[PDB]
Amino acid sequence: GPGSMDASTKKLSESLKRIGDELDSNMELQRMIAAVDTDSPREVFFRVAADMFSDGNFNWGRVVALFYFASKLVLKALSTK
Amino acid sequence: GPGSMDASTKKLSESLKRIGDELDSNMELQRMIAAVDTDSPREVFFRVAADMFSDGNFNWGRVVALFYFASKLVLKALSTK
Repeated sequence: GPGSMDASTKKLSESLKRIGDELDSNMELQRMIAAVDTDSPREVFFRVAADMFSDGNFNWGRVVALFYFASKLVLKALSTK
Repeated sequence: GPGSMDASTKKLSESLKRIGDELDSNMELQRMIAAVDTDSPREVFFRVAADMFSDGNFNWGRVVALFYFASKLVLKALSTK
């Protein structure tokens, strides 16, 4: 926890670290995403992925955004057998 | 959004689509990273990447920002033609 040698580099890292934590701490996304129908979690997710690939949209650094989203849905269902 | 039937599912997907695209529009963030001293930009990145692996910690949703930033920073500097 307590450590500081490159206060200028640590400062940039601090701002980015908060964005990552806030991304996961975004209660609005947690509830909206938590509302994904429980009788077909794979179908609702297949629609998001299918529409993204169907329109030919593939921006950079967005595929990884899908990895956390896909990671959260599979783990959420894996922790609630 | 040409063609639709489950506007509730498409709207949820739209939120995820807007988070990735809207972030790409955050010019302020781009300016902060663009301030990395020209003296070998990989040096300031090595400081953050080294610390992330140095303590053995890996918070969920941090790697996404590291791949999005590391991948976006290397291609940006590699696109010098």
